Amino acid sequence: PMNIFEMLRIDEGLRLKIYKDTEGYYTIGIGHLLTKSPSLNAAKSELDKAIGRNTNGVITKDEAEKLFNQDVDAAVHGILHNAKLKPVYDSLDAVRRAALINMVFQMGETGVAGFTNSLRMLQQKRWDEAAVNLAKSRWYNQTPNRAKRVITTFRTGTWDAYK
Amino acid sequence: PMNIFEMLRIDEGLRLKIYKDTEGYYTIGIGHLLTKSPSLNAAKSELDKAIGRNTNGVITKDEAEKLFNQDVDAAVHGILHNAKLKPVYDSLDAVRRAALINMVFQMGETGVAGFTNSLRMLQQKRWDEAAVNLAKSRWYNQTPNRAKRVITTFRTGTWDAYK
Ligand SMILES: [Cu+2]
Repeated sequence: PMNIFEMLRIDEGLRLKIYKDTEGYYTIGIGHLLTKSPSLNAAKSELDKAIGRNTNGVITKDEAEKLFNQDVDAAVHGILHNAKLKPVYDSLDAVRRAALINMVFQMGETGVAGFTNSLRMLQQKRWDEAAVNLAKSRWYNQTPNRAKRVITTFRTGTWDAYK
Repeated sequence: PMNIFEMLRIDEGLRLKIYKDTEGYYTIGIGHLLTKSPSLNAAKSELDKAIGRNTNGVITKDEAEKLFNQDVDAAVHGILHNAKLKPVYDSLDAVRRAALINMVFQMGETGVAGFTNSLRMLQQKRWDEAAVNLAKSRWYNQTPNRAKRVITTFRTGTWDAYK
């Protein structure tokens, strides 16, 4: 069925070969930034560290999956030790928790924490209201396809936007 | 619509009023231990500090999910800081991760960590072997129905045991 992995797989892609994101940054797997450096070798260097193997620049689904888990773990962990985020997160239902995790995964804990108002409405289950507000963000402006999916997940509490 | 929440709801129940678990400790929601004390007052008091109101020992589904989310947070967080658990955790696909969480929710991080040989089989993705091994545990012997569900989840990587 549906889960944070399938959801993020859809939003971030899944690639077994190093590629440039939309800032030209080297990335692999499911939206995993290797480095800002423009050097391809620095990128494979960081890759080999992360995977534990001389990969040249290609990995396996399994390696991409393990990588992904470590990244999600880091998003979740960041939510748990952030006192702005943990209470909204825990107030949420299972489907909407995945939405929040998505945001932290994309822009990081500190950033998602910057959404003070939306976070309130969400914790207060002001669903429609939250969706409207989030839509005005710079986040939506920069990645509207992805944002509307996340946003609509917040409104409905279903996986409708990924099915 | 299947997730860790639906999974543990089934395994542990979802109760909206305080009740005694096996061992007669006061409990609510999804196997949420309130207090070991024999006073129903003490149980209500703890309950009111957790939810944010005077409940009289009755909560809503949302509220019970809030509580469930806090217990789940604790399980994963515990896994994240456990050298014996995190690497197996990260080797697992999402469905299988919920199975591991399930186990930690039931018996505790330290307990699950005891399954040294079964975890290794899990990590190495030796599913049939892991399943065969886990069945020979005391856990299986004590709660064979729930355990077989969890075990079958590890064996297949699907939700079929809960449908
Ligand atoms: Cu921690």
